[PDB]
Amino acid sequence: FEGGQLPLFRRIPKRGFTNINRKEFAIVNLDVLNRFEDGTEVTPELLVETGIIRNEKSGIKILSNGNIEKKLTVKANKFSAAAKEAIEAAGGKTEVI
Amino acid sequence: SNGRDSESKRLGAKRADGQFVTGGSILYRQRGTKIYPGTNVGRGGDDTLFAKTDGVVRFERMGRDKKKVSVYP
Amino acid sequence: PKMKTHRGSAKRFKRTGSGKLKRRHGFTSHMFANKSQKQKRKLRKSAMVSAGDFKRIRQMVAK
RNA sequence: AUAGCGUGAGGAAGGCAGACCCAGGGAACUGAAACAUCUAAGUACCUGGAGGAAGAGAAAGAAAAAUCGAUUUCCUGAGUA
RNA sequence: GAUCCUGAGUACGGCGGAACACGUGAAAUUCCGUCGGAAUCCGGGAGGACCAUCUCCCAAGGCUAAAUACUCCCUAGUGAC
RNA sequence: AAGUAGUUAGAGCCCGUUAAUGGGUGAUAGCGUGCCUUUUGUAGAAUGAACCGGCGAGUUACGAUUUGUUGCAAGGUUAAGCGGAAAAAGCGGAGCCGUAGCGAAAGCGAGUCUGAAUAGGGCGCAUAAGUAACAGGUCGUAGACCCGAAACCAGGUGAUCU
RNA sequence: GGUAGCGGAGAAAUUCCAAUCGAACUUGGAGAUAGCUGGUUCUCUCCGAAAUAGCUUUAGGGCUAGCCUCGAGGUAAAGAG
RNA sequence: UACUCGGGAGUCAGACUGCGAGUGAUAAGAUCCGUAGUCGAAAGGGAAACAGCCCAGACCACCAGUUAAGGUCCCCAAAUAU
RNA sequence: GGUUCGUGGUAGGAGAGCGUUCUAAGGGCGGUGAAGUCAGACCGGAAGGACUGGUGGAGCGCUUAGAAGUGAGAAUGCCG
RNA sequence: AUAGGCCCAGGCGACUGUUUAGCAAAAACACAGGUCUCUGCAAAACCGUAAGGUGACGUAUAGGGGCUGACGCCUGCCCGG
RNA sequence: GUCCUAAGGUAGCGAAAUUCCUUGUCGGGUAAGUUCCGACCCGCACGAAAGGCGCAACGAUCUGGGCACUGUCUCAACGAGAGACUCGGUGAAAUUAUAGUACCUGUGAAGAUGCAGGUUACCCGCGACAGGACGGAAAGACCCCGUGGAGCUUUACUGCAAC
RNA sequence: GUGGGAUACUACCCUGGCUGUAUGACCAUUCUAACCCGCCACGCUUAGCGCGUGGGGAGACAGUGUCAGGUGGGCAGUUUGACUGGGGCGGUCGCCUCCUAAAGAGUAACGGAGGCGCCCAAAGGUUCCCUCAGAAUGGAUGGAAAUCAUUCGCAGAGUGUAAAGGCACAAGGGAGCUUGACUGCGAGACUGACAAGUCGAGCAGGGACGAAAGUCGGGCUUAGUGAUCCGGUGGUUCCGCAUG
Ligand SMILES: [K+]
Ligand SMILES: [K+]
Ligand SMILES: [K+]
Ligand SMILES: [K+]
Ligand SMILES: [K+]
Ligand SMILES: [K+]
Ligand SMILES: [K+]
Ligand SMILES: [K+]
Ligand SMILES: [Mg+2]
Ligand SMILES: [Mg+2]
Ligand SMILES: [Mg+2]
Ligand SMILES: [Mg+2]
Ligand SMILES: [Mg+2]
Ligand SMILES: [Mg+2]
Ligand SMILES: [Mg+2]
Ligand SMILES: [Mg+2]
Ligand SMILES: [Mg+2]
Ligand SMILES: [Mg+2]
Ligand SMILES: [Mg+2]
Ligand SMILES: [Mg+2]
Ligand SMILES: [Mg+2]
Ligand SMILES: [Mg+2]
Ligand SMILES: [Mg+2]
Ligand SMILES: [Mg+2]
Ligand SMILES: [Mg+2]
Ligand SMILES: [Mg+2]
Ligand SMILES: [Mg+2]
Ligand SMILES: [Mg+2]
Ligand SMILES: [Mg+2]
Ligand SMILES: [Mg+2]
Ligand SMILES: [Mg+2]
Ligand SMILES: [Mg+2]
Ligand SMILES: [Mg+2]
Ligand SMILES: [Mg+2]
Ligand SMILES: [Mg+2]
Ligand SMILES: [Mg+2]
Ligand SMILES: [Mg+2]
Ligand SMILES: [Mg+2]
Ligand SMILES: [Mg+2]
Ligand SMILES: [Mg+2]
Ligand SMILES: [Mg+2]
Ligand SMILES: [Mg+2]
Ligand SMILES: [Mg+2]
Ligand SMILES: [Mg+2]
Ligand SMILES: [Mg+2]
Ligand SMILES: [Mg+2]
Ligand SMILES: [Mg+2]
Ligand SMILES: [Mg+2]
Ligand SMILES: [Mg+2]
Ligand SMILES: [Mg+2]
Ligand SMILES: [Mg+2]
Repeated sequence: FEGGQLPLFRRIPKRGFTNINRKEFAIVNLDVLNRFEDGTEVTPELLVETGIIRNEKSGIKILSNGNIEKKLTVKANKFSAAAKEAIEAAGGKTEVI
Repeated sequence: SNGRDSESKRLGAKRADGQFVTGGSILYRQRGTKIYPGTNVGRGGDDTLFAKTDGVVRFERMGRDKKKVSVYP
Repeated sequence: PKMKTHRGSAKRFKRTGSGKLKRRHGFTSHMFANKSQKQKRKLRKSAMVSAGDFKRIRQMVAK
């Protein structure tokens, strides 16, 4: 309240809409994936069992924030281009679930 | 009958001679060219004198009845 | 009980990663003939809620 | 012939615990820094029915590339949509 | 599985109102009043206007404990009352 | 002999203490217009209180935010509930917060949106500490600090007065 | 004995309806609401304002800023004379 | 000292005096701005008494001293001073 | 423990404490006299705390923590 | 002891009566009288959701409402709103 | 004669329960008459059922004058009784910050018992008066304010019954 | 031949008019069996209620329900501004310009003066060119003053419009070419409670003028304007409540 002066929110406009089929994905980085011995297989179930993840919100997504040092096969719902590149460059491989 | 005025426009100078000034800074607000634009200085649509490069303000005389302002690094 | 969120504020603000609040400019409905294009290309952008106003409204849109 | 009248066999009537619930009917003060939509509120109050609980309830359902299997109550979802 | 049955003046629709968080709003769903007014198994409903497809389900009939709410009361007891 | 009534100086008189540069009284001398409230400003000829005694006003629940403390730490924590002494553990990880942001959204992602742009700029990251609980401060919903309207509405009682 | 308050009765005055009448009394919603006045209880220590701008169906109210306090910060030490 | 961030406020009736201007009547303890001061929120000494003027800022005690404004015949401390 | 600068203050901010009721624990006094009350010339920088004596005639302090119906001189306050 | 002061003139209201219990007794109300108007009887008008009633156990020489306010002489023009 | 009108006020009455100017003017009444009676008519702004004009009787009506009567008065005096006053009994109240509660002049929140400076003043009461204590009572009823309220009105707004 | 078109007659049409049929609305009159009767006779029944039975009367009207329009202070809930040398009247309320305003900025009053709520398709952009007012004379209509020649003339003019500032090395006047009165933005500054307002070099795109330099994101500058909410229009590699 501002004394009958028009409030800030009433002097500016509404914006947008909430989508109903919105998909938000659990965000995994590369730094975590150094925890595993090379040549093994990473999965959603494994990442939950290890407590890295609790909520598979609408899926998993692996982002290239950081670095890996280790060869790995990874499988998830969506990857970023850069993280795919880094995984391959370490000799890893990628599957899309 | 009477009793209305307008909001004052904060004219005059805004940086001093000897004062370093970053580019784009406003140096003298005015109506008309009460101060002409000089070196490294422009004049806006509303006659404001602003600096164009980083430098040091200097007020300088033109011929007798006129003045300018310049910016020298 | 729990605090009710101010919904007219929720529909027009937005948070950042610093916890600040983003808004849209507000002379942008119906009189654009009387507004220079320099003015409009800026009003179509966003803005940050100021500190004085944030100090007032933060507890309405804490969530 | 029915109405009506009479007799007999059953049954009810009324009360409360200023509580809890189901329905019928249903305000305004107040708030919105006036105010009329709106709110307060289906609240207070009236009335009727009850029962130890009532109401609801065994999908003409909830959902979605996967299915679950009657209702109710609690935590969350969420002060979200 | 020849045949037959499967809740009709309802189900829906129009008008007017109400309840659903949802103020007629694009307004699904449920209910009331009044007008109209279905198919009924190659049938009918719902999936938030609506259409098709898909999926799930059989209304307009009824019963149903437990978990929930309360305490005029009884017994034994408690209180950084 | 006037004097917000005491105070400071102080004789004289009278007592003798939690014994200490003590007590009670006070001729006389100096100075000095109560308390509270509200006020620019009140001794106030502004308000309130006769006096005395008792009672009598920022509190609790839930939520937000911040500070401090403690525990664990890119993790932290469980709610209902089972269990049980109206306990304590154990169980319970469903969910909540944070760890990634940007965008109306699709979506992309240490980038993203705008935009024709690889440009610049906004927000972010770079520039990494949160979380649970306690306590303090404050805010919100609730009577919310205490007292106080004239009035409004609903159910009833009343024509023994008039 | 009858007429009872969204009412009744009035040779009519706003007259009367139990010492109450421009709308009785009582009880409840109800701790109505009150930007209004009044009041708000123990001690010391440190710091210490304002009575301004702007907007306000606003003017004895409020909101932001200016002014106070507490804490933590950061240095190409920026303050003051 | 300043600035920045954050927690917490209160304030939005101001008064006189001197200086500069308005309105006013070159009146007002008027009114309205600007400026500086005091009061507010400031006791104390002086203006008889006196918010707002002059001097001047009280932590406490002391039967110590020097000073300001203002004063030195008596009330009344200090010169019946040159 | 020292040196320097300071130590008037309303609204108001910040801090440290006094005291009351109750609780837990520890440890105590109290019929050879508790709380309470009355009087005193004691103590502490303050809120406040002891001691002595009288009256009373059965419960109460201290310490460290904790929790609050926490401290009145005014409300044309309420009751007596 | 108890037991009318009278007269002249004037305004207002004809009168007797009623009225603000508890400041106004009046020139205010009512009044008889005039006038308009409505009403065919399950009258109109009124009370009440409706039933049911008053009206009225009446019937246009009656009933309701409005205005005027005894009596005398009179009551004029305007139907644009 | 002319404009406007829907049509322009008829009778009767008239400084009026209506007349501002206005104590209008003239007359009467009075020593003297803003009141009174009667007439006039520039009716600010009478007027015909918001009835006009008039009128016997009526009236705790209003108004002016007169006769009588009188302590209404000039201008007060006496008396009686009830309080008041003293004695005895009984025994409240409003009010109240504490009070050893003077006057003048001044200062002061601009009107002082209480401040200053001067002037008066022995202590305690009783009966009487009421200048002050901005005396008591009653949170001013005037005034203003409150985005307060009630009651009433209407061609304010939105509605509701009823037709 | 006329004419847009030819005439005879034939058929299919169209435009109306009348008869006849068949359908289908509105309105009126009648009937009666719904409904109604505060009419009679009888019965329940010692009943002026009610109901039933039989007549008589109205009769598809009335009444009742649902929907709809109108009238509607009969009743109701509410509204009915602020500043202000008390309130009120009068005036004012937003924006620009001067003075006040005390030589930075800012700075009040029911303080003194005026303007605005537009206009311009050239009154913009560029490139090029030049320069005003007024006076002195000389001159035919023609004059105090039209137009012309010479001289003087820093502006005594003009600057779309109020005023202030500024402008003659144009920002004043003509001409040509044009549409930068563009799109994306914008380091940085001004101002500033917030909202907003103001200036902005420069980067990119694609252009205008000009040989070029370079200027051009409206006008010499400063006013010419109004939030959200709600609607409308156009556009869109956005969403689209199981999928399309
Ligand atoms: K049941
Ligand atoms: K609906
Ligand atoms: K289904
Ligand atoms: K960027
Ligand atoms: K009573
Ligand atoms: K004792
Ligand atoms: K006359
Ligand atoms: K007196
Ligand atoms: Mg407003
Ligand atoms: Mg411009
Ligand atoms: Mg309100
Ligand atoms: Mg359906
Ligand atoms: Mg409907
Ligand atoms: Mg609803
Ligand atoms: Mg229907
Ligand atoms: Mg669907
Ligand atoms: Mg006094
Ligand atoms: Mg008093
Ligand atoms: Mg007391
Ligand atoms: Mg009764
Ligand atoms: Mg009246
Ligand atoms: Mg309530
Ligand atoms: Mg109350
Ligand atoms: Mg200090
Ligand atoms: Mg003054
Ligand atoms: Mg001054
Ligand atoms: Mg004050
Ligand atoms: Mg002083
Ligand atoms: Mg003195
Ligand atoms: Mg004082
Ligand atoms: Mg000091
Ligand atoms: Mg000395
Ligand atoms: Mg001496
Ligand atoms: Mg201090
Ligand atoms: Mg208490
Ligand atoms: Mg009479
Ligand atoms: Mg009376
Ligand atoms: Mg009387
Ligand atoms: Mg009559
Ligand atoms: Mg009837
Ligand atoms: Mg009459
Ligand atoms: Mg008289
Ligand atoms: Mg007539
Ligand atoms: Mg009489
Ligand atoms: Mg006496
Ligand atoms: Mg008062
Ligand atoms: Mg009304
Ligand atoms: Mg209301
Ligand atoms: Mg006002
Ligand atoms: Mg200046
Ligand atoms: Mg779909």
